[PDB]
Amino acid sequence: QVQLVQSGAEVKKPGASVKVSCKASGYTFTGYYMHWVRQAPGQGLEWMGWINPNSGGTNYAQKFQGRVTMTRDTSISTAYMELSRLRSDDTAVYYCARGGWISLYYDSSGYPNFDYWGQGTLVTVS
Amino acid sequence: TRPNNNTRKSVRIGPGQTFYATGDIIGDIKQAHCNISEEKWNDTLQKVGIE
Amino acid sequence: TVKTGTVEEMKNCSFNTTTEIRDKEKKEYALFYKPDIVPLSETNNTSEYRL
Amino acid sequence: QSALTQPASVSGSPGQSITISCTGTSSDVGSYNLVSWYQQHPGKAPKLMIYEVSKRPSGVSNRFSGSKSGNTASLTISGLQAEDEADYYCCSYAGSSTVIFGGGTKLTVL
Ligand SMILES: *[C@@H]1O[C@H](CO)[C@@H](O[C@@H]2O[C@H](CO)[C@@H](O[C@@H]3O[C@H](CO[C@@H]4O[C@H](CO[C@H]5O[C@H](CO)[C@@H](O)[C@H](O)[C@@H]5O)[C@@H](O)[C@H](O)[C@@H]4O)[C@@H](O)[C@H](O[C@H]4O[C@H](CO)[C@@H](O)[C@H](O)[C@@H]4O[C@H]4O[C@H](CO)[C@@H](O)[C@H](O)[C@@H]4O)[C@@H]3O)[C@H](O)[C@H]2NC(C)=O)[C@H](O)[C@H]1NC(C)=O
Ligand SMILES: *[C@@H]1O[C@H](CO)[C@@H](O[C@@H]2O[C@H](CO)[C@@H](O[C@@H]3O[C@H](CO)[C@@H](O[C@@H]4O[C@H](CO)[C@@H](O)[C@H](O)[C@H]4NC(C)=O)[C@H](O)[C@@H]3O)[C@H](O)[C@H]2NC(C)=O)[C@H](O)[C@H]1NC(C)=O
Ligand SMILES: *[C@@H]1O[C@H](CO)[C@@H](O[C@@H]2O[C@H](CO)[C@@H](O)[C@H](O)[C@H]2NC(C)=O)[C@H](O)[C@H]1NC(C)=O
Ligand SMILES: *[C@@H]1O[C@H](CO)[C@@H](O)[C@H](O)[C@H]1NC(C)=O
Repeated sequence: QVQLVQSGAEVKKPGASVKVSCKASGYTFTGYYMHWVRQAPGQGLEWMGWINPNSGGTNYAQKFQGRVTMTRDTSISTAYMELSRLRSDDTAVYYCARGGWISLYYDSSGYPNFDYWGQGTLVTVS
Repeated sequence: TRPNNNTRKSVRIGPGQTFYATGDIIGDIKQAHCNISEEKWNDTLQKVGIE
Repeated sequence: TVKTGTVEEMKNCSFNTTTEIRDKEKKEYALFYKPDIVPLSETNNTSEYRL
Repeated sequence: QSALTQPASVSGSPGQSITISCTGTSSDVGSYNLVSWYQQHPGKAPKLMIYEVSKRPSGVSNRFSGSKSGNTASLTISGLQAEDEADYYCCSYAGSSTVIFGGGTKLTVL
């Protein structure tokens, strides 16, 4: 079935960076969008933009302005996030979630349908 | 139909000669296509044959 | 190029125009569709185009 | 361009129908119909609960309904049980390829 396998938890120094990845399985990941969200233990859910698997174009949400980059590799169906310039405010739980179907004929990225999510990962800053 | 575009940049040249040009595009980019119903097309194009 | 990827059917073209005062030129940019721009050149100069 | 306004928590006797409301700016929910509800159990990834406020997703029992009007929308849950003890979030399309997620609200049971 549709699974999303994430990496393990990690803790880094202030100003450092951490790489987060999510692996697709059970479906053709090249036909669906992929979004990310962060949630601190007691706060809401902050949304980060999608990454297209085919052309590799990326969108980023506000309040990042480049402190987070997104890349992919289609040979193993895996996405990677590089989270740079860590601060204590970045202590949170991260998840990947699969988005909607990509149709090549209209913009569908704005359909917040997330039916399959990874197990998530913990990111802590000391 | 066609997809979204951001806006029309307003650029002024010399004595108030305003013109507009296609600026940036948000968000993603798509076609640029036309759709036609098949089953109507089929029998219409065939009826052309019978006449 | 665009904020989310790139586009193949348009080009982003840097300009060289006159300001509202006929004393100065200023930098500008607009996007155009590929079929409306011709590379006016004596050789393969991919950085010199004309409307 | 802030988050959607949500209650902190709700409560209800077993069997009682509960209504949860989310309020935003007309630019988000008055413009389009791209609204979804999510519920998340503590320590687990979230699950999708609603399509197009009044559309049911697959794999969902016939206990959840809802509607939208103007600049707000809401979810209605009939036959309240212990299983519905979960956190709830609203989220909607903002335009410009952006999505808003609400603050969220906690459900309690009696
Ligand atoms: C102009 O002409 C174009 C050219 O056709 C038209 O594009 C068509 O437009 C419609 C909508 O206007 C598009 O329908 C969308 O289709 C999506 C495709 O999903 C399926 O396609 C299936 C065929 O393939 C399958 O088989 C594969 C083989 O392995 C398999 O891998 C694959 O996974 C799939 O099983 C078909 O059998 C199936 O029934 C689907 O239709 C749909 O997914 C879209 O619908 C979803 O989204 C809706 C809005 O978001 C939602 O309301 C639906 O309920 C549905 O959500 C459900 O689907 C979710 C998908 O993630 C799923 O997760 C969830 O659980 C629900 O089950 C939508 O129907 C059509 O694709 C498109 N044709 C293309 C792209 O070629 C234009 O409409 C015309 N008009 C204009 C103005 O351009
Ligand atoms: C296709 O592209 C178009 C063009 O971008 C999309 O239109 C855009 O729609 C968005 C909705 O967010 C508008 O966003 C506004 O942002 C401003 C600032 O946050 C908000 O407040 C105020 O807006 C008024 C103008 O109405 C302005 O006078 C005020 O300065 C501004 N701020 C204050 C303090 O009042 C506003 O409420 C909206 O949130 C974009 O601005 C809008 N594009 C433009 C050029 O305005 C269209 O959405 C897109 N189509 C699709 C499918 O998304
Ligand atoms: C088209 O090309 C122009 C020329 O570089 C780009 O304009 C610059 O954009 C960068 C980043 O967006 C800014 O740092 C510069 O200040 C811009 N120049 C000017 C004169 O304002 C523009 O971004 C390109 N646009 C597209 C859609 O490709
Ligand atoms: C383009 O316009 C600018 C405005 O400074 C002018 O300086 C320049 O010479 C023109 N062409 C070039 C070489 O950029």
